[PDB]
Amino acid sequence: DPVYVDIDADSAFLKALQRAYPMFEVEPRQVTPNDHANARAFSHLAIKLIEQEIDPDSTILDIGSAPARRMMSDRKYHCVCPMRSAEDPERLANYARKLASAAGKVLDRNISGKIGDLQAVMAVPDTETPTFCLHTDVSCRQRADVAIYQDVYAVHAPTSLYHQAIKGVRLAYWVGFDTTPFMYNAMAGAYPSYSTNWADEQVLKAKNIGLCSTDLTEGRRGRGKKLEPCDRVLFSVGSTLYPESRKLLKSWHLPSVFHLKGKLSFTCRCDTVVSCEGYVVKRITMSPGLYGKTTGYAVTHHADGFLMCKTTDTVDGERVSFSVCTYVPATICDQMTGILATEVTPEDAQKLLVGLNNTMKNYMIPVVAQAFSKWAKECRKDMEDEKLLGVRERAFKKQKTHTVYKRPDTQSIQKVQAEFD
Amino acid sequence: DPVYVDIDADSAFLKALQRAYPMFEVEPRQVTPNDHANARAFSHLAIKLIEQEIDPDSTILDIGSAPARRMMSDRKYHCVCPMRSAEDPERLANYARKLASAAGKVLDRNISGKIGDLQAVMAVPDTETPTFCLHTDVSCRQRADVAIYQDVYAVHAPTSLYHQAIKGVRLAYWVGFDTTPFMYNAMAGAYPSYSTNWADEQVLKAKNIGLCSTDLTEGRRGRGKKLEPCDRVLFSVGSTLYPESRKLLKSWHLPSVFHLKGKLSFTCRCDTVVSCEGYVVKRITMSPGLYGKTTGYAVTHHADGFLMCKTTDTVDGERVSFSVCTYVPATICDQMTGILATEVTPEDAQKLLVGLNNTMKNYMIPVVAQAFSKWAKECRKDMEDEKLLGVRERAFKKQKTHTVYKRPDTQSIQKVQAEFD
Amino acid sequence: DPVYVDIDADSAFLKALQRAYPMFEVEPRQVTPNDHANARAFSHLAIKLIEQEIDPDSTILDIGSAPARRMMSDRKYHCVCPMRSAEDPERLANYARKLASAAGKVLDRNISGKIGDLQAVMAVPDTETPTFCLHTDVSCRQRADVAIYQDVYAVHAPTSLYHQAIKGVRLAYWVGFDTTPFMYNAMAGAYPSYSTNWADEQVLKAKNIGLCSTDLTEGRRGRGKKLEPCDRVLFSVGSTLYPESRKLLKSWHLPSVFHLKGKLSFTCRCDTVVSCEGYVVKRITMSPGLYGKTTGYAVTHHADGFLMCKTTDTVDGERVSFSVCTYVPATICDQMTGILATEVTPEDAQKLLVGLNNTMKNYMIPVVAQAFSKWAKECRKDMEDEKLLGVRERAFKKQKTHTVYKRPDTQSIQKVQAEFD
Ligand SMILES: Nc1ncnc2c1ncn2[C@H]1[C@H](O)[C@H](O)[C@@H](CCO)[C@H]1F
Ligand SMILES: Nc1ncnc2c1ncn2[C@H]1[C@H](O)[C@H](O)[C@@H](CCO)[C@H]1F
Ligand SMILES: Nc1ncnc2c1ncn2[C@H]1[C@H](O)[C@H](O)[C@@H](CCO)[C@H]1F
Ligand SMILES: [Zn+2]
Ligand SMILES: [Zn+2]
Ligand SMILES: [Zn+2]
Repeated sequence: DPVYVDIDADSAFLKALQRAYPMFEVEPRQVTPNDHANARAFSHLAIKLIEQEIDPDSTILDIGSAPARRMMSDRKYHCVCPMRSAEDPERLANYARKLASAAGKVLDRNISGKIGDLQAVMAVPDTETPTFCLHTDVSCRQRADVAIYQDVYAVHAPTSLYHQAIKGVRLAYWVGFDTTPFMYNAMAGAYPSYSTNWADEQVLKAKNIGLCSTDLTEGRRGRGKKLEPCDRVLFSVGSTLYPESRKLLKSWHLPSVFHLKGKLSFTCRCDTVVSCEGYVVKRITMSPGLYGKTTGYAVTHHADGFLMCKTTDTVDGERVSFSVCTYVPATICDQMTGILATEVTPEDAQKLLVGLNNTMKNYMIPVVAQAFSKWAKECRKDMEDEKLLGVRERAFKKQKTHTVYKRPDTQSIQKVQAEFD
Repeated sequence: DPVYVDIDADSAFLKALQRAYPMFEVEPRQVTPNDHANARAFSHLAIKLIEQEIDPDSTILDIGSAPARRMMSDRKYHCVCPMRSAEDPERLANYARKLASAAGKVLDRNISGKIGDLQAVMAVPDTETPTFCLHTDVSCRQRADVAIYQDVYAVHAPTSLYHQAIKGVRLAYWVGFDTTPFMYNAMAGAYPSYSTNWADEQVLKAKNIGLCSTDLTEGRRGRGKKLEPCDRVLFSVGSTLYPESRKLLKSWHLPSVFHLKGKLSFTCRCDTVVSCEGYVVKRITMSPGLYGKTTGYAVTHHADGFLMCKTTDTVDGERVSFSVCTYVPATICDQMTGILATEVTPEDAQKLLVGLNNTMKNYMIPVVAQAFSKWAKECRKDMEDEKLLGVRERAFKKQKTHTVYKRPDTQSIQKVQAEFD
Repeated sequence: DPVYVDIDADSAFLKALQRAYPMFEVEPRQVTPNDHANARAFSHLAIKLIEQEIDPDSTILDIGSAPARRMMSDRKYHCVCPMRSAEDPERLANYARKLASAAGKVLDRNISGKIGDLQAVMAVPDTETPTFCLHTDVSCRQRADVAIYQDVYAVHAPTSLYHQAIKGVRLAYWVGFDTTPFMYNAMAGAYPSYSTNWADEQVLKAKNIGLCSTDLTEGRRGRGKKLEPCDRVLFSVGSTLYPESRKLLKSWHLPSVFHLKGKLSFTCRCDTVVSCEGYVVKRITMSPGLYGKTTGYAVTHHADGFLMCKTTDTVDGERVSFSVCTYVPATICDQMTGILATEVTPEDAQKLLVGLNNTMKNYMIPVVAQAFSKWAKECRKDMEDEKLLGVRERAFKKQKTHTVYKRPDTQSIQKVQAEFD
């Protein structure tokens, strides 16, 4: 009955897992000293929840899979395993090793069939076996009714979803990182509960962000003028590095209702079912035919505080300014309500935050204090420039905005595309 | 005997549930981590109350129903299920699945008849079966005596009620959100006990309201003049989005006595039986014949504090002012009586509110403090401009009103339409 | 033996109920969450007292009755049920259903006779059956000796009483609200122990009275001169609305002795037997013949404090002043004796009242404090303008009066009509 996860006994993330999954029993059982082990415990319970809420005796597609994970299970998967990354060959060899190491020791599974299918694929590399193939997502012809995505970021969501819509798939799941920081178009950020930092390529030589490296210098006295976000972004999960693109990340921020109308037509809905400090599980349902109208709005609910603030740093010796975003626990946000009524200095806020705090990591405190200090001043400036009801005075002047703060129990709303052809 | 609801064990809404339903035993039994789970516990007890106060062996219509909810019951429903929203095909598929999954396992119900009726409707899509149809509310011809509305907002109340009265229906129920904030014509608002925020479309790019998103900017130096509420409004319940219209929302704020006089004539009454921090249950009775006179007044009783105040914000860079409304618990209102005798500053009120408060959510405190501070000053200004009894001095000057505060144990009264033809 | 009433266990009105009815033992038994449930508990024991003090084997008329209340009793009633209100058909339908639901289950009653009488009335709608009719109070010809009025406000008392005087009735009862506030000609008022507020029609758009609604505004720079009470008044009991007229309310404030002399002559007396914070029971005795002389004075005894004060408010943007009346508990009045010796400001009075107070509802405190502060100043002004014994100095000047305060153990006396022809 209890589910064993690879976390230390006295870890504060266990209660977060409890609140996120209040239908399983969780017990810590540490084996290896993995430095990014919190993500595995979430993706570990996510698949169990999906299987516990899916109908039995159904065929399940798997886009970009590792077949060793789906070998000791009891459902009929079909693994789509192309060779496009440098880390695939050892995955295939590992699958082969564990297939050979249980030839007759385990018989409750379909090991013999899997071995035969793998040998058939090795023989002719164009066959479509029940449980394995060497195609991409838009070329596999194995018909099914369920599709699952796990840490898949390099596919374009509309085209991918449309290419399983025409194959009898009526339900899809997507587990991954929150897409919200890239809808706000920030330059760098962190997911401090999973030891993950991401940064744009043009700020890799900064000084005081979570992913950078600089040098010592004395200061020289010897065109650009445009410092704006670009497509290429670098992710660091623990010590593992992943390059990503902004367009494909943004393409998965789907509205509540949309239409896929090419040759065959479908009406699709997107809902968020599980959310934990950066990880989200999204369920998508599809049905043929053009049903009612679409608005084009995407909504995000905030259970914790979300901050995005301006900061000044030194990149390769040159002083510049750009935006950084982060997550803040709800308890600290609730306990900071009284102080933010007045105007406070960044160092006083820093001392107060250190006094209250460990609940949050210490390397993010100095920027949170500055964001709070700048927010409290803009609130006061808004309060002292009262206007009249229902009238605008006008060319009209615009004001400064250096902080965006989303408190818990609030919602963000953005305009996106809803008509895909 | 105890009713099991999907809420956490230590939830403060439980005692409010008892205060609202003092005829059932309530026990918390958490299953899923739903972020808007408080609505289900209210709509869950409401149906039991309706059934426990309705005569047995009666046929019940259901406008805009989900047949899966009324499958394991023991009363004769008739579900009107048109296909007008994108989420209807999944409801029909789920109904089919739960009908097929209990073919012979359960026999206490009318499962065989329901399956046969569904197959008959699938055969000819114009039939009128005892328990199911594919018609609109004004086109179904199944005669009955009771009608129920659940979270129905897109119908015009007089026409819908008139098309139900000519079919033998003498009693109707309506469960939903309070219509009072739209009678005051507010711009945005919240229902903080159910994690719901609503806003007008023209203020979606604000900064500090509960449903908005903005950007960072420096400030540019580069017609409108009319900022007034419009028809289209957006609702967010947890993370689910609903577009609504102001006219159809206001159409359900019915007076105590009204007349429906077309070809046949009816006299109708409207009464409120259950109210809980935003949810209301309304009972409507109808009788043939034009009986006595009508006044045209609608009355709302306040068990908790209601506030509507002016505020200044920045929308898309431009500084503007508009009105926001909210609900306040009764205990805080009672404990703030002494302080409001004198003139107080917003920050002192903020600190006092933080000291007393969690009972209320923290993101609404700063606007409540400002509303209280502005109300206390207008009271003092009224006290120092004493007039004479029974005489008006006159063109007459109007005064400023920036806050409307309805304390508990008070009533609001509005003028509405009472003659419908 | 115990009388079960629908109130919460820990309610302060219970001890007042015992103080008012020290011949019954009362136990609270909550079933429904009625928001105006206190008046039902008073009207419930009122009928018990009336029946326990009336001779057995007597016929009782019932003016404007609901026959469902008098169905499971053991005395011979005769219900006068005209069809003048929009809520009467539902009462008749409920009576029919309750008669049909006990055809043979209960036989201790006269159910068969009642059913037969109802069927006979439905057959010919001019018959006069022992227990039912479709006439008014001045058209029923069923002779009796006792009449009862319950929450009847739309009849003119002299004509009504005369039309049962000529029919052998020698004793009548009247249960309802206190008529005293309308003899003082106030503009608005409250009955805070029963969650009831009433207002004149010309002040429905005020701001801080208990029954009003206003809007937000900025203030414009753009005949009347007469703001006086009018006939039409609106009552709100919980959330139920009732319109009444001032004349018919005042007509029930009867003197201690009066004469009804038309064709036959009668001498009548009026006495108050039960009084509780706004609800009164009046007993009227009638006798043939013109007996001794009349004075024409009506007296009211105050067991609690009664206040009437001037106040300044804003109606539809215009600043005006008018009078408001209310009831105050005796304990607070007794504990305020020491403070009122000197001249006090409204702020100090408000703070003291909050300190002593919950015993009284918080929304009425600010006007009570102002009334006390204004009364204390007029007392001192009277004290410092001493006159000579038995001499008036005179045209004579009039002084200001802004507060009327009737302390407990005092009596009000008014001049009314006593000769009715
Ligand atoms: N067009 C594609 N169709 C299917 N799978 C694809 C595609 N491109 C890359 N992949 C896989 C890669 O081989 C990685 O292994 C997987 C990363 C998840 O862990 C996944 F991204
Ligand atoms: N004119 C209509 N007559 C009957 N039902 C209608 C109508 N319009 C929409 N609906 C239904 C929709 O299909 C949604 O499912 C229901 C929402 C409640 O949950 C309900 F609104
Ligand atoms: N002239 C009348 N003679 C007798 N009854 C009358 C008369 N006018 C109205 N009524 C009744 C109405 O029908 C309401 O039901 C009753 C309200 C008390 O609850 C009562 F007011
Ligand atoms: Zn394949
Ligand atoms: Zn139908
Ligand atoms: Zn009669």
